[PDB]
Amino acid sequence: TEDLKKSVQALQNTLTELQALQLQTKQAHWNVSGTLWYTLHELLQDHYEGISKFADDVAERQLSVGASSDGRAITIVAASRLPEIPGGFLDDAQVIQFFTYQYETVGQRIHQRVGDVEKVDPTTANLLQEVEHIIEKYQWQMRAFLQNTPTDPNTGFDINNGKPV
Amino acid sequence: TEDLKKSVQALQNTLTELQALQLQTKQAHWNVSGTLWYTLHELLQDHYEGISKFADDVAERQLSVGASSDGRAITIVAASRLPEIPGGFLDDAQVIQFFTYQYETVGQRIHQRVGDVEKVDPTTANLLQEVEHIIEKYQWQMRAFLQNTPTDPNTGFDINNGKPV
Amino acid sequence: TEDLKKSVQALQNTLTELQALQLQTKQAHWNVSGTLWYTLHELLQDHYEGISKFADDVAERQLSVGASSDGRAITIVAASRLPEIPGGFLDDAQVIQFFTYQYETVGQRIHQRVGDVEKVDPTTANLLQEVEHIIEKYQWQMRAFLQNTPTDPNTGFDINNGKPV
Amino acid sequence: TEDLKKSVQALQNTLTELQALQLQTKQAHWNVSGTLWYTLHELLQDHYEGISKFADDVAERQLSVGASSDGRAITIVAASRLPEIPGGFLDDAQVIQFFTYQYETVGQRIHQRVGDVEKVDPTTANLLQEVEHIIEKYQWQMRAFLQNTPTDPNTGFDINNGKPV
Amino acid sequence: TEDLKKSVQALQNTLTELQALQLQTKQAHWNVSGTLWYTLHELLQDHYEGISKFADDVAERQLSVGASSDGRAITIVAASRLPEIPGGFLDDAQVIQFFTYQYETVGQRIHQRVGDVEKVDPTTANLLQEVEHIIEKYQWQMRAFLQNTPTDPNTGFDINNGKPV
Amino acid sequence: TEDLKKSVQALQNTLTELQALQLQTKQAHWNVSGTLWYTLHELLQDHYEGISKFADDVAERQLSVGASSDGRAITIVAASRLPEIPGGFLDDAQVIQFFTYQYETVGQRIHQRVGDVEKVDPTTANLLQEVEHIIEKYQWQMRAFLQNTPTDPNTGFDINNGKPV
Amino acid sequence: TEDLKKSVQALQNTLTELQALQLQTKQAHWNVSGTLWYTLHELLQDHYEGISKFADDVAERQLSVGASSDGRAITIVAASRLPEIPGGFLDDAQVIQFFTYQYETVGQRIHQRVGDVEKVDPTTANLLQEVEHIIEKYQWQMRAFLQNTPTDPNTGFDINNGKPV
Amino acid sequence: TEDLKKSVQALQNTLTELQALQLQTKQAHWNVSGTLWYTLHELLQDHYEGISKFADDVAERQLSVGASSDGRAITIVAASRLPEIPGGFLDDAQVIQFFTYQYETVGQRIHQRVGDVEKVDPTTANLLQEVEHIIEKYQWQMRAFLQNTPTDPNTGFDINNGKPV
Amino acid sequence: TEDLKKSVQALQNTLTELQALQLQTKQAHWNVSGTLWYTLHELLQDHYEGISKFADDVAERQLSVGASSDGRAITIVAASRLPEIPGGFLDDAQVIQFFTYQYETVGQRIHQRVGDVEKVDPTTANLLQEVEHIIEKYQWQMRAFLQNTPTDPNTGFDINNGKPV
Amino acid sequence: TEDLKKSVQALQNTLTELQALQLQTKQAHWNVSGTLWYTLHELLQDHYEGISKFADDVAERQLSVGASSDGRAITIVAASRLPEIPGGFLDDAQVIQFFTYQYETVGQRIHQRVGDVEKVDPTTANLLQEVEHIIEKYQWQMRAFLQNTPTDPNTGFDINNGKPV
Amino acid sequence: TEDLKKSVQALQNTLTELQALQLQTKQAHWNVSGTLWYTLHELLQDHYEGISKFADDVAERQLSVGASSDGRAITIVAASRLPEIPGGFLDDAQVIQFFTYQYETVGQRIHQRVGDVEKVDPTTANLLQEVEHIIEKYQWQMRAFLQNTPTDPNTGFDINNGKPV
Amino acid sequence: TEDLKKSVQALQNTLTELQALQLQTKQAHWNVSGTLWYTLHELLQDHYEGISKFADDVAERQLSVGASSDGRAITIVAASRLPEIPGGFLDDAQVIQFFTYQYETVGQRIHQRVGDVEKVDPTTANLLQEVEHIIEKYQWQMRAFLQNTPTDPNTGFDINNGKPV
Ligand SMILES: [Ca+2]
Ligand SMILES: [Ca+2]
Ligand SMILES: [Ca+2]
Ligand SMILES: [Ca+2]
Ligand SMILES: [Ca+2]
Ligand SMILES: [Ca+2]
Ligand SMILES: [Ca+2]
Ligand SMILES: [Ca+2]
Ligand SMILES: [Ca+2]
Ligand SMILES: [Ca+2]
Ligand SMILES: [Ca+2]
Ligand SMILES: [Ca+2]
Ligand SMILES: [Ca+2]
Ligand SMILES: [Ca+2]
Ligand SMILES: [Ca+2]
Ligand SMILES: [Ca+2]
Ligand SMILES: [Ca+2]
Ligand SMILES: [Ca+2]
Ligand SMILES: [Ca+2]
Ligand SMILES: [Ca+2]
Ligand SMILES: [Ca+2]
Ligand SMILES: [Ca+2]
Ligand SMILES: [Ca+2]
Ligand SMILES: [Ca+2]
Ligand SMILES: [Fe+3]
Ligand SMILES: [Fe+3]
Ligand SMILES: [Fe+3]
Ligand SMILES: [Fe+3]
Ligand SMILES: [Fe+3]
Ligand SMILES: [Fe+3]
Ligand SMILES: [Fe+3]
Ligand SMILES: [Fe+3]
Ligand SMILES: [Fe+3]
Ligand SMILES: [Fe+3]
Ligand SMILES: [Fe+3]
Ligand SMILES: [Fe+3]
Ligand SMILES: [Fe+3]
Ligand SMILES: [Fe+3]
Ligand SMILES: [Fe+3]
Ligand SMILES: [Fe+3]
Ligand SMILES: [Fe+3]
Ligand SMILES: [Fe+3]
Ligand SMILES: [Fe+3]
Ligand SMILES: [Fe+3]
Ligand SMILES: [Fe+3]
Ligand SMILES: [Fe+3]
Ligand SMILES: [Fe+3]
Ligand SMILES: [Fe+3]
Ligand SMILES: [Fe+3]
Ligand SMILES: [Fe+3]
Ligand SMILES: [Fe+3]
Ligand SMILES: [Fe+3]
Ligand SMILES: [Fe+3]
Ligand SMILES: [Fe+3]
Ligand SMILES: [Fe+3]
Ligand SMILES: [Fe+3]
Repeated sequence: TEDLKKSVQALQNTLTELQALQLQTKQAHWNVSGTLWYTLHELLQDHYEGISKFADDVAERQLSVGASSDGRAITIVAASRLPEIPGGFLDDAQVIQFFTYQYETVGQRIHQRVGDVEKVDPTTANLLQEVEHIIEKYQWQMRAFLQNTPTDPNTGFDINNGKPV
Repeated sequence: TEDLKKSVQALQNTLTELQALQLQTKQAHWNVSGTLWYTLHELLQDHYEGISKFADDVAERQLSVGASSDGRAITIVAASRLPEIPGGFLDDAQVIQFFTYQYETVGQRIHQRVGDVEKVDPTTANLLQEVEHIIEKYQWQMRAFLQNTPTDPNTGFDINNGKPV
Repeated sequence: TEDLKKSVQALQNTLTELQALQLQTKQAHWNVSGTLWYTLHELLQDHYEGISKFADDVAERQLSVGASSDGRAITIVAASRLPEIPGGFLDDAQVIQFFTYQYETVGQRIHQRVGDVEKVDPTTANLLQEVEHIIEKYQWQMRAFLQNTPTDPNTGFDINNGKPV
Repeated sequence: TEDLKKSVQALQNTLTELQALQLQTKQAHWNVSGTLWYTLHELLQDHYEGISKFADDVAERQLSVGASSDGRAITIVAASRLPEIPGGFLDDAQVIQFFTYQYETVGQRIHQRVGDVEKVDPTTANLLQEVEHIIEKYQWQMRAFLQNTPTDPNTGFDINNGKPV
Repeated sequence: TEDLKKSVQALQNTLTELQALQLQTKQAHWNVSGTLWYTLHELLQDHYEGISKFADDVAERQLSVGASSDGRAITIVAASRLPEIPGGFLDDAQVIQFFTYQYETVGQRIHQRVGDVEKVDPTTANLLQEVEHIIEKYQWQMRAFLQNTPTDPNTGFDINNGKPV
Repeated sequence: TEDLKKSVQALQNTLTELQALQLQTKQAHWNVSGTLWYTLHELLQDHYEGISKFADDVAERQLSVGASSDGRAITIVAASRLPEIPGGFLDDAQVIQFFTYQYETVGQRIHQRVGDVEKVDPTTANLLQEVEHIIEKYQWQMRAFLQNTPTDPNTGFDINNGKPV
Repeated sequence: TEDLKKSVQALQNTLTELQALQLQTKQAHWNVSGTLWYTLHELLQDHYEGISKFADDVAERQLSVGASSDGRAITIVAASRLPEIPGGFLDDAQVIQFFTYQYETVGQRIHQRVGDVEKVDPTTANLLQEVEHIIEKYQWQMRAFLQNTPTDPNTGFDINNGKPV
Repeated sequence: TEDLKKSVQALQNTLTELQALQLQTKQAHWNVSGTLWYTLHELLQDHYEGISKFADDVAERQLSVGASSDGRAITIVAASRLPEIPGGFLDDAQVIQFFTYQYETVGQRIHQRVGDVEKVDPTTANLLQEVEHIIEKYQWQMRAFLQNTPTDPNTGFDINNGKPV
Repeated sequence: TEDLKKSVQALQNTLTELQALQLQTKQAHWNVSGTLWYTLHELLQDHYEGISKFADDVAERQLSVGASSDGRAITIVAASRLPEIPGGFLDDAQVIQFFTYQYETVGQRIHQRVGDVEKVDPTTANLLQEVEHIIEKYQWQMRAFLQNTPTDPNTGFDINNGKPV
Repeated sequence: TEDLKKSVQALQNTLTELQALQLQTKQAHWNVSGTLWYTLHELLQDHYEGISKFADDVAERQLSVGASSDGRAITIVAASRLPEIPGGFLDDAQVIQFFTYQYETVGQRIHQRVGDVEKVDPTTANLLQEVEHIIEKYQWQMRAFLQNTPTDPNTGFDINNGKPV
Repeated sequence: TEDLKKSVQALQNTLTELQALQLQTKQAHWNVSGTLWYTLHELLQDHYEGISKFADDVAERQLSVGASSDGRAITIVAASRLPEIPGGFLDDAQVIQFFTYQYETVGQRIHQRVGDVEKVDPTTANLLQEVEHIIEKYQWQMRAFLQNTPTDPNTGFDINNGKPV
Repeated sequence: TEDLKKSVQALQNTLTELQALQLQTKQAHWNVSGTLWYTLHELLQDHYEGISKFADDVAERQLSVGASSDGRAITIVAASRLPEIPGGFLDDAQVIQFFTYQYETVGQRIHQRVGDVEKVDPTTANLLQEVEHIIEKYQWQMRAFLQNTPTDPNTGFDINNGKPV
């Protein structure tokens, strides 16, 4: 009977993480500030759209394997497992640092769910692989702002008041 | 100095209410069940899209009058003022009853914010009028399922196991 | 000289009937109530669009055969030949019953106009056949809500307060 | 209790006037004749589309504030308050004169409804302002054919058989 | 064996007439002059597109009933049966007069072909009815510039140097 | 040599099942009757389109691994393994019951084919997982009409003449 | 009472023939081989789309005149009246030969149904004429690959291993 | 008589300010230089499009209330009331500073015009509120590049040669 | 060093002339009056769009050859070389006369710039040829309203109060 | 005065050649037969569209330099200078041979017109270069069917009854 | 540490193979000759687009797992492992033979990479499965030109100068 | 005979340079890092698309003048004449510096080819002018990141670790 239970756990846990990212990307989209604010405003809206699409796919896969989906605000708050994004005006370097970490953590967790369910539910595993793909792409897109190169360490001093990020 | 403060209060309070409706319409979209489940699945997705558009407009009007916007999950939970939507599978008659009440309550509250800010911030008042317009349309769209007519009281007995809703 | 006169009579009579259906479908679209209100709201808007397209085609065919077209409100009222749709909130079962009858009556009348003009004006007859096609499709779409089947008479008791429609 | 009553009166009266304009613009579209017939055929179809959109918005605002909407042909005829458009072939100069007057009269009446309801129903007032905007634009578009200029009074003699319009 | 022969004759004769109209509408589109030049430039391009579509449909119906289609320039010139459009700059009133006559003549000829083939080839008759429909609409669109009305004979004096057309 | 043979068997068996569903969804689309007829008409057309897309993908994957694809009507009839849909007018409750069962059975069979071929042909397994995903979504969409909830068992009595489905 | 019976017979017989062509064109689309395989792959997909559209129109015309439509696989097999398309890889010359014959036979049969029903049901006759039009166009499109010309008999030897087709 | 005069003054003054912004945003779009040049190139083109749309709406509202609109270059130069944008290559930090100030000043002036005309011309007031909305959004979009945050003052030193902006 | 200088002079001079035409076409679009007002309203908006596109292309070609572009309002006023368009309501005949002259003058000037730069900067010459093409097309489109024909001198008396233009 | 005369001669001569190609490509499109009939049907429709676009551009450039354009059928026949395309069914190899020659001849003639007018009318020369570009591309597209390669002379024996083309 | 190393090796090796196919399909697209040149021109452009899409996806998956991507021309040349496509004009039969082999070889190599990485990186394995799917489809599309059938071996003699391919 | 030879040399040399830029822009798109990585990612994709379009146009112009086109990877490597882009992660300042130089060099070389061929092949010269236009625009778009202004030298210190670029 832990067939359905394992699939549900992986889908529901991924759903809540995506919804948390939905609210955080949108929050950063509105409030990000600094040299890169508009670049990140646009980039975060793209991430928001991709995350939102997969949140709907994950929720409906849960209904498809026969379980209701819990997307309520109390459930997002109850099932954090990750830091909250600060309120107020948000600096561009802070947004980059925040999602570099958040996307990496979410991607790692999905990666393990994939292995957990691939035996009993390869079609769910397939969907979670597609979520992992996009979250890891988004992680790269945040990582690349500070990626070291042969000619420049890209410390971020220029977007962080002269101090490395 | 309560110029900005009055506008911010009206915008932020509306923003949180819209985000609460975002999560509730999406929750009902996934989990609604019964004779009208597909009708409501489609209708709730339309509401979700309209609510989501105005949530972004409200948040950016707040940035435009010079204040950050708080769209975090903890803030949605902290600033409820309305019932939560039940978890689990949701009956069509329950969804109709829930949003008939929720949209009416949200619309009434926006209606009062409009009067509060129209003197100091008519452009914000204009945006909140547009939000009120759509929320009240959505209220009608839920109300109409049970609207009494000369030939039929439309008690809802047929979607509520033989009992009036 | 009754060449033009026969064509004009068939086109003008069809034009007025289409315009009457335009106003009735739109009236039902706004005011329909009950379990099927949203289903019928959507369906009636589709009918409205198809009826409106053919009303313009019929009027311009009348101009093309050399006669002015009378689409005035007084002419719609003067040339009824069919019941009026009730005012006020309209029950879903009442809307279905109303258009099941109205579309059947309009279709039968167009069907006879086709035979009347096919000899002297086959191109007008061709247009009226296309109108008959769509009106008869719409009749089916209303009829199907109450169509008897081997497993269920579909009396409509569920959308008509427990009583067969 | 005259809250709803004042809003309903303003919405319903505007709805009937828009529907009257719907039928008149379409009638003029089919039957207009003369040098400017095609120019006006195209222009009147644009007006028809804008008027039709606002007729639906007005009717659904009426449902949104809790009242049924009366869009029946008998109601258009009963609630005239304006001249009827002539039947038969219509001269271009006659169409221009007719709508120059009709749009001005309708716009003035909406303008007063706006003031009547802005206190109790600013969101309805907002919609009626948008209707007033388009009707007054359309009035200009008809007025401009005969607008006096420094170099030419534009009497219309050229579209009215040598006589000023 | 005169089954195919009757269909071919009707299709080929219609094809050549459409191709003649193709070249004449395009010629008038480029060279028309006067007050209505731009109105007619646009209108004639619309006619050109509709005529061109039916020319392809007629030619392929001929291939479908098993005969090659002759759309060569020498065949258009050889099979005139109608006046040629003048070269040089063309006055707006001259273009209106020309196509009022040409479309009427072409429409009458198609009308008779329809009756000739409807017994042996109703599907070809159906296509020729659709051609007749559009040609007669185009005739109206040219006729309407000079259509007499109760208030104005619309003699065309204003587009023809003070003289009735 | 049973590499190709195992892949072919899984692809061909899935192809025939999809084609059977193609014809059954289309049959139900035309003939469904009752309160939910239009809801199901629309929903079944969506299913038809998704099933049709995957039928083409499955057939071309079979050609891609080097085998011809058998999509003939005799093969659909020969390779049933599932009930036939009744002829005649079909009740809405009967359609829901029929596809709830059919989609579940087809999904289970695809699920096992996935495991059978994932070792020798993971790319075919990947395609069959995508088919399983959509069939299981469609199963949910039919299941949800009768899904039990805390407030309502949703027996279907209202769409099945007073009797539970 | 043989009014409905004659229309039903013509519509149902045409429906089954179209559905048979649906499956055969799709089968040929997947499996066709040789020099012209890709040309025919594309062409057959176009035919498939046109045939599929008319199959839906025919089925819904049957519902519109008040009869259920039988589109089940057993009915396609039971009501053959035409050869089956071979299974396995299909040569380009074989596909051309097959549909040249099949489309001609189907077109001839529809042609007679048109005459049978035109008196009692001209609107159905109109639809069947449109089906005949497209089937006869498709016949030409297959015929043209082997059409004799003054300079070349087009025997097909080049697509049929040196032997005339 | 100062009804029209007050509306005209508010519309014309807004029109000239929008046209001045049109030319300045386009000038900055072409000539902006530095780290943010491409970000601002894109952003300024978006502003240009929104400003251009409202310039046309304002001018046509002026025609709609019965007055000609003055959009000539001499009038833009004559009615400055704001600094001119420098010629030559423009630094990104200079563009941000320039429009942060310009949009704030224009927004404040429109805000007062709204109050001036809302009594006599609420529909004009409504349009000017929509202009104020977009100008204030654009002000935020320029302001955000230098917005102070808890972790970073965003002095702009990085886009202004090491010196705070 | 007069390589860049010759290209810059030709590009900048063309840019200013296009921007002057931008403002003049838009001014005429809003204020044109008389029989042809709507025809010219539409035509002038098309010209405005084409002129605006080439203004951006010319400005960016200037940046591409390494020089900043001066599109400021003071520069348009300073670099007139052509008459200003009158303010106030503008008669249709006056607009036609104005742009007939203005487009001819601008086209002639561009024509000479092309020859000046074709040796040192053929790619700039290529762009200026494309500008010349469109300006000369627009000149024709204004010229054609008064173009003499064999049957009618088209004096414009009908759009100019009985007097030749 | 031979400025205009040289431009007119080059434009008019090109216009007539394009119109001749219009009719010939369309004739070949309908009547082409053989193995490549459908390939050429599609390709010739693409050529037809490109040729038709440039025919309109050439004619309007003629109006733009101040001369009427002669696109009449008699002028196409009078100004041949090239062979006529045969009537009747046309073999694929014959169509390829025909346009290989025709496009080469037309391209060579345009090429010389370009040099003739480039001094006095570089903008016309620019347009004729664009026509030459497309005609020479089309020549390649016909040439390539018989282009010799290291491994195959591509004699065309397979599309020409065993004989080299 | 060979986690990343195994994924990188599989992604980079696939990337280089796709880029090699990009250049080869484009080369064949331009230079292919013979009876099938246009068929292959079109087909190869479709392959080019699909290959190009997956090349970008593979490169960005490499960035997503934390490694730079090497898409330089020297790397394509250095990492051949497959024959080069001949220069000069290319015969249709040669292109078919070339890609039949090349796509098969590339597909086999991707197939093995999938198994190599599926344990440590199932999301990368998922992407490589999608690449394998399209490459194997393209292989079929080239294979089908010479696929043996019961009625015809399809030796290719007709596209290869009388000799089997 | 050096007619074709001069055109071929100019086209082929331009083709190879464009293909080299294709691979370099795509390489920079994937691997660029630092503050401007996303700005350049987007900008480089736009350049890639424009370069790719002109590469196809240049190759097909070569086929149109009768010569095969060499777009093979070995030819790109053999015909360098320009530096290679570094492998590995690429800093934003390095990408800007690289393409500022590369686009300038390519543009200068095309500029000379234009003069070389304009006499014998003005249509090829026309195409190469269009390539020069876009390459020089792209050069500006890279140059502008470091363009000196009156208020800021834009040394790039902020994107290059504190050191001028
Ligand atoms: Ca770093
Ligand atoms: Ca910062
Ligand atoms: Ca009730
Ligand atoms: Ca229920
Ligand atoms: Ca019943
Ligand atoms: Ca009811
Ligand atoms: Ca006047
Ligand atoms: Ca008149
Ligand atoms: Ca008259
Ligand atoms: Ca005239
Ligand atoms: Ca149940
Ligand atoms: Ca039922
Ligand atoms: Ca033959
Ligand atoms: Ca063969
Ligand atoms: Ca700051
Ligand atoms: Ca700077
Ligand atoms: Ca004149
Ligand atoms: Ca005038
Ligand atoms: Ca050869
Ligand atoms: Ca042949
Ligand atoms: Ca073979
Ligand atoms: Ca060959
Ligand atoms: Ca610098
Ligand atoms: Ca850097
Ligand atoms: Fe959903
Ligand atoms: Fe999988
Ligand atoms: Fe936003
Ligand atoms: Fe307001
Ligand atoms: Fe508003
Ligand atoms: Fe508004
Ligand atoms: Fe119309
Ligand atoms: Fe007919
Ligand atoms: Fe018909
Ligand atoms: Fe028809
Ligand atoms: Fe509506
Ligand atoms: Fe308001
Ligand atoms: Fe065609
Ligand atoms: Fe018929
Ligand atoms: Fe397919
Ligand atoms: Fe997989
Ligand atoms: Fe259907
Ligand atoms: Fe008929
Ligand atoms: Fe405008
Ligand atoms: Fe307002
Ligand atoms: Fe630009
Ligand atoms: Fe040039
Ligand atoms: Fe044109
Ligand atoms: Fe040139
Ligand atoms: Fe050019
Ligand atoms: Fe060009
Ligand atoms: Fe990319
Ligand atoms: Fe997988
Ligand atoms: Fe997958
Ligand atoms: Fe997938
Ligand atoms: Fe290409
Ligand atoms: Fe040139």
